[PDB]
Amino acid sequence: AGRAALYKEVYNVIASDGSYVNYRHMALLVDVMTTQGGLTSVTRHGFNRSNTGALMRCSFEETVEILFEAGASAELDDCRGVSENVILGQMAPIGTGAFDVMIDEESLVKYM
Amino acid sequence: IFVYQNNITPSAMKLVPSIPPATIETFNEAALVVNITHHELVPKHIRLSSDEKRELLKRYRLKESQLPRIQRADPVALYLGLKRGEVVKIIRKSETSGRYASYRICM
Amino acid sequence: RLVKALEDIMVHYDNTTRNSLGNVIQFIYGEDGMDAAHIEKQSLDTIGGSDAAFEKRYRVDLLNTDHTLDPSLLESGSEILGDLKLQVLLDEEYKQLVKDRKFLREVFVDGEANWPLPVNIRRIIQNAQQTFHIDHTKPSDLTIKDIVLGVKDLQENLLVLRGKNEIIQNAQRDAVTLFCCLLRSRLATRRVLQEYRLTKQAFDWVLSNIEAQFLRSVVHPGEMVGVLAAQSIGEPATQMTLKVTSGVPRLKEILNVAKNMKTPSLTVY
Amino acid sequence: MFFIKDLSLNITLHPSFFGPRMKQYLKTKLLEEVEGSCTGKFGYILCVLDYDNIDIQRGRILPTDGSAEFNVKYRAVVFKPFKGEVVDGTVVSCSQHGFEVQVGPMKVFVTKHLMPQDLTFNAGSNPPSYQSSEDVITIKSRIRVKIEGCISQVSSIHAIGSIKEDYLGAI
Amino acid sequence: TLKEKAIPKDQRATTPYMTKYERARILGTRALQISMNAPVFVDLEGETDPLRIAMKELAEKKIPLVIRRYLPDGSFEDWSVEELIVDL
Amino acid sequence: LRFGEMERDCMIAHGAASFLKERLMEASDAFRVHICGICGLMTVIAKLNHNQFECKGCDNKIDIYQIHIPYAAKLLFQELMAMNITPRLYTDRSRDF
Amino acid sequence: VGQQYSSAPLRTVKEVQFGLFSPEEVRAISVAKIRFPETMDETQTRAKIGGLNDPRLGSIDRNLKCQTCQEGMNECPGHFGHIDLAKPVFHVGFIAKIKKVCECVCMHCGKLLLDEHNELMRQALAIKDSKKRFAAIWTLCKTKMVCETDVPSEDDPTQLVSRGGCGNTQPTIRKDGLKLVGSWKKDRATGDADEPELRVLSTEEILNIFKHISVKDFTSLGFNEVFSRPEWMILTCLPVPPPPVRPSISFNESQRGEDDLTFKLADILKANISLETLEHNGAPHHAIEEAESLLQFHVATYMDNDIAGQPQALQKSGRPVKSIRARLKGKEGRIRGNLMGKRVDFSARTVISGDPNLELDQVGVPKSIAKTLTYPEVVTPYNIDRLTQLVRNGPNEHPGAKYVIRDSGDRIDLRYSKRAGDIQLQYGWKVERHIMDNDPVLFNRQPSLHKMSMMAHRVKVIPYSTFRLNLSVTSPYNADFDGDEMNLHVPQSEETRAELSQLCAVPLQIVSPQSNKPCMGIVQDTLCGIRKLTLRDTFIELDQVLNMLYWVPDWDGVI
Amino acid sequence: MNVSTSTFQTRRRRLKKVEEEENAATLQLGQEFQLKQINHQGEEEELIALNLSEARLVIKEALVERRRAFKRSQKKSETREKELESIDVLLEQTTGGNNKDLKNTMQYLTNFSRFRDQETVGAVIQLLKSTGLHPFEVAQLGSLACDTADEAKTLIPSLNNKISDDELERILKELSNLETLY
DNA sequence: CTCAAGTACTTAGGCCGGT
DNA sequence: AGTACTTGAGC
RNA sequence: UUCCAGGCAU
Ligand SMILES: [Mg+2]
Ligand SMILES: [Zn+2]
Ligand SMILES: [Zn+2]
Ligand SMILES: [Zn+2]
Repeated sequence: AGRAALYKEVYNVIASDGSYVNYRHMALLVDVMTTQGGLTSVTRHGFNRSNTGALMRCSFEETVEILFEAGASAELDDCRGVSENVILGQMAPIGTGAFDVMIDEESLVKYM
Repeated sequence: IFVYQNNITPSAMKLVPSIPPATIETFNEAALVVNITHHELVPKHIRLSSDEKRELLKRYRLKESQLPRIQRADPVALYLGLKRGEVVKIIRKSETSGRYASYRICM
Repeated sequence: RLVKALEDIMVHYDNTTRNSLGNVIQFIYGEDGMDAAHIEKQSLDTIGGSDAAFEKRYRVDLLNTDHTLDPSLLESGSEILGDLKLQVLLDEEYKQLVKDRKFLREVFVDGEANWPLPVNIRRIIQNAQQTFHIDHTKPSDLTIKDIVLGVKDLQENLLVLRGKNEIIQNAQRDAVTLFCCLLRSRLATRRVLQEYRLTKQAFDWVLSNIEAQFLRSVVHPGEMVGVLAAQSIGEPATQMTLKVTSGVPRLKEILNVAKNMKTPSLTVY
Repeated sequence: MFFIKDLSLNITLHPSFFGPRMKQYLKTKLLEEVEGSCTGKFGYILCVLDYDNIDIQRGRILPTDGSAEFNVKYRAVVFKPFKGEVVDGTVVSCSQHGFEVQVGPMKVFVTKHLMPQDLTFNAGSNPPSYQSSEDVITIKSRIRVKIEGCISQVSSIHAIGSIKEDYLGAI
Repeated sequence: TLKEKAIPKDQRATTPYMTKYERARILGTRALQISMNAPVFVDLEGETDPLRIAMKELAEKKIPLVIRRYLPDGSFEDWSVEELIVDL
Repeated sequence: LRFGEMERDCMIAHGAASFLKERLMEASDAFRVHICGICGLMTVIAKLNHNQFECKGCDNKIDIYQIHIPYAAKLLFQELMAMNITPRLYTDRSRDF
Repeated sequence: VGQQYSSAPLRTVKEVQFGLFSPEEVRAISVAKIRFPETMDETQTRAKIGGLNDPRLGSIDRNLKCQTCQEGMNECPGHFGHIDLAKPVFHVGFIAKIKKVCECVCMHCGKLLLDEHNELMRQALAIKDSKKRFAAIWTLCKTKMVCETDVPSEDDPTQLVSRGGCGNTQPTIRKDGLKLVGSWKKDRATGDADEPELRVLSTEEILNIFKHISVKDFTSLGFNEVFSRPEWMILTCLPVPPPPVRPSISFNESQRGEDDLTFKLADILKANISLETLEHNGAPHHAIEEAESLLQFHVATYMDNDIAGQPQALQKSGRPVKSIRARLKGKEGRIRGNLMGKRVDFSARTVISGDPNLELDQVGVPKSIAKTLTYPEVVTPYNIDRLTQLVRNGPNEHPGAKYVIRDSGDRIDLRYSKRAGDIQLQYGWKVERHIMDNDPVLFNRQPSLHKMSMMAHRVKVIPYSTFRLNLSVTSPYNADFDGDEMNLHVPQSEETRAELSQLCAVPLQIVSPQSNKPCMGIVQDTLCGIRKLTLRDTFIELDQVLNMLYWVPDWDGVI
Repeated sequence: MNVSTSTFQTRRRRLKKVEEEENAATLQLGQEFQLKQINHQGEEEELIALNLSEARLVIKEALVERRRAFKRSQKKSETREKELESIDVLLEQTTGGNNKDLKNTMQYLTNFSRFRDQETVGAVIQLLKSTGLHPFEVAQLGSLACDTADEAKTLIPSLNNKISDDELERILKELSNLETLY
């Protein structure tokens, strides 16, 4: 019932200007905030605190301070993060990179 | 279960976990005057047997973590007498697809 | 902030919306698995309108001289009158549509019937029209069985979640529902042959189109919905040229989990 | 001694050769980059068994450039000496400091001071030799040594051995 | 710890069609290779551009590629260019 | 010209991963280092000529990897090391999930 | 990139493990003994003293030498050296937690202050989370200030049981400068001690008490036995970043450069030698400590200079001296400004002026840029002929190219190479050529807050110095012409472009998902006109109607 | 790139490369040769010891069967010294050429091989492998000609207590009988 | 042990003189 | 600046 | 380069 009001309200912030946003969008955000368990805030204090890898959260306000607490608590990073790869100069698990492409010799012969 | 009028001894309550298995719930009176669940906003929930649950995982290659959480104190949580690990099924109407399915695990 | 707070959210090959933790954030993107782009405001007729109107439209009684279909509309017309085996299907149709009426009126307390939904049907028939020169004079050639049964099937194929078991399948019905409603609103027997003299051919066409046209309107696992949905909101954010805290400042008040919002109201009915 | 371990190898192929005779070139590549190799980890790679059923699996096209990396699962005959492993081979070279005996693709060396005393060392010997009461060692003379210590290098695992123990020496 | 590889082509879960990213990615990849002077499994009809050839190989579904789809937990399904439809 | 944050975002949205990378590596930093298969550091003493790979200290010389990452990150890491923070780099995961 | 081949098996980073150096690792890894503080200059003699910067580490002056690893500058990344501190110092950033750990453990023994024996503790020893746990753990024993050896076990609170020893009270601690301090007691008006009893907590003291902390206690708190033993939060040996991290901007010859960093280290060092030579010699004892905290300062400010106890270690002239932390700090920092966003090659920017004659998806490009921006194309029998013409066509006549690269990693500079007119292209060779009419490209108008703020357009090289884009694609970029400029990037791989043309072209972006409704459309002149032209009251005779019909490209050619 | 050549067993190399055992015919061979090595089929599998000659047979076998698949798509008996020349050619066909080792491993394996015959070899193994002995021993005891349980359990010290002096003796003698002539 | 300071962290995004 | 967690404090 | 400052995008 909370997500309810959050969405309900935020909607009246974008719909106040008359504009239109397709639910899904707003809903996603309203969700991302709620899911976790309560009312996770979209700020350095809240959201950027979850178990996301350190390399990630590192790129948004806490920066150094974060990496410190990484070597300290000896964290581990998935590199499942958009950001991760970006920093690593690697193709990220995003749309185009959400799968692997391969040569199946089998077909590669029945074609000739 | 229990319906206290204006409170309980801070010394008393510290003996609810005294007789396990069986557990004890403390509830306020004025806090039951109205049923929250009946509220326009709050959608219905449902408990899940270890089966109904383990099936939700096996069928979503999910880990307990990755599962959307609901407080242990969450208003509704107590209503249906929730317990740290139990899973709930939230089912509400959707302006995009009539009815949406969703699960909440307890904190 | 909005962006940095959704980056890693996309739709994974099963249609689950997660992040680097795979933490589910929406089981079916947009609570329907449809790519926003493929949507238009279609009208869910079956919702508003006098309880009367509903009848004059969707009702068909093969057991009546005033409520049966005039054999001018249907070819197998008159030769169906009384056939009680058909008035069963013809009823389940009307019974299902009524369930809808109270369904929609239950999700949409407003009554408001114009909504965002995949596969525009007015035009999918609008083409069906002139593409077959369909003349509003001569009689159709569909069977009460063709119309009714074929629609039941159009549905059996509007797949969103493929899943091979129960749980999954169930979420599939849910992920649709709202659509079929619309579907059944426009593929009602009466409507089908009277409102727009459909032929069998034309019909099978309109059907097959809604089929794929639907399947296209799905959501592509790869979509970076997070970064998306984010911008989509923070975009019309700067385009906001602004007694209750409203708009731009209020939006911040929100995202910040406002411990003490300037305006606080509390509308009690 | 000798073994047959199950190994694997990642060969990156050029899109160039993404033809029909792919498996053909892959296998042929594997062979170039393996038969005759050597690492102190597996030792001397000598021969891939079963040229036929070599596993290639669907290799994956890499990023940036089109090349695809294949993980070939093979098996072959190898030989990795061991400290203490006793082996007898043919003598090769022989100097004032000792004779280097060859056992397989490998060379084990024996020091003057790592064999019996009575076993001299003939200087004016053509070919050079090592004598004793009733023993004459040189070029060919087959020997039997106890591999004392292994020293891995490039793609050649050397070692040192002794014949000053019992049941060791000539044969 | 699952060496239990991935899913069998049977019990195939995902979508029967190709994702815009997949075609996008395939056409590119295959192009890149045709331009790498890779072999061409079609009948160039003068087509001198690679992304053109790939554009075509893709229409005669004669691209020898495999789309390894990944599921949120690591397991996966293998789909062949042939298989996947193309309503993209 | 700069292909800063705002711009990254757009591409991420688009789902144009290949391109994003290209403008981040080949069109900018992009650099090649060597790692110790063990201590995920750039220690490695690559004499890319005689091949000698040592890295010693951790004393490897046999299990070593080449990796392409933006020189900015090479720096970023060395910079974190200078503050006594170890950014280990592993060519494979063990964690799973 | 970073050139030259290496048999080095190649891979991508999958995991990233954050730890903390062990004063020995810093040694194992190190190649530099680093004793002298001076830059180098073999005493005036330009070179480098085997002391600071290159006493083996990387090098300066385009010179192979660099621990033979050679490879000269570009290739040989940094080579870390070390420099054995004088006395243990706090790690400026960890300090907070070093305090918070003491507040959690008793000195003397180095064991917990709350065994599962105190139930409330268990609750915490279960919070699976090496952080939220260490959160519960702290708040819990940051109260108990007497390392007990006798507590009422699980059994009757009338049957107490023992555990560790030494009950030596624990002084409530508090922060100050770069050193901690606590106050003990022992009665008050009873017998001696009474009021507080203030003592300083020497680095050595704390570190040692930490080293003794249990192996399963490391674990119990928020640590890890292999990568972060609290006993490390304190610096013993100092890892020395090599040249590339602190480059020396050498102005010509016999002229300075040395990085702001290189200075801060030369400082730390001096302040170290000062200390040790006060010990191994005339040690006026607690007159030394006064020169110790000086090292505690540097080695602290070297990492961070923007603290509470202000003294911004002003690098004489008043400059503050950019601490490492500052190098990474948000935006501009290696992170936000160098990795999440970079400057790139193959990019162009000019003033945009709309055109009613380009297809929606085209983009007018100045012949200037068409000769500046290239694109590596592979020599293939397909183009070979064309490609050769371009090459020999020169890098100045529009349709042409400027660079030909043979496999043998050597670029032929078409604009000089006394063989430019020659050159026999070789299949598999690359020929960086001029952006040609119809090359997908990324065009965008910051600030980019839309998905459609960047789109792919067809290059249509035209004259004059402006980016002349179609009109309807005006409102999606948020573009007007009163002096507005736009950026445009050039793909580089056969697949990169693929990604552009198959997902980024304007024709696609036509219907925005943010509002399930198109985001372009007819505007201004055409909009204003489309109406007038419509109206019943508007007719047109043959002469004109014919010209109109013609202007429409497709027209079935049938009036 | 050229990923050297990995084995079939993954050991979580977590920073501490410290330990690396010492080699010794004390049956202590690097992990890469434990009694328990993982057959690529994932299935466990006792180590694989080849004894001179028995090895020479392996090589020559696939080394010739290789000559076949080297001509299958080209359209699309002992004598000690004589064999040394026979294999010499088989090499100049299906081998690598610069594989200087393999050639030498054959010549060494052909001169010193003990039983130059497939049956005779299997026979040996039916006998040997039925001792509970580590394949390494099963190997050594096969490729190394011994007389006394002394010459035996002296050069093959891993034994000593494993099999009695008389038993190993019985067997040792079995080999001299079965010891293919020449 | 529950209340008012104590105590610290970003503020949009690109491009173009003095010392 | 503003504004949000956290520290310190007389009860 | 570095550090401050100023200016422009209706
Ligand atoms: Mg303007
Ligand atoms: Zn190392
Ligand atoms: Zn070097
Ligand atoms: Zn103690």
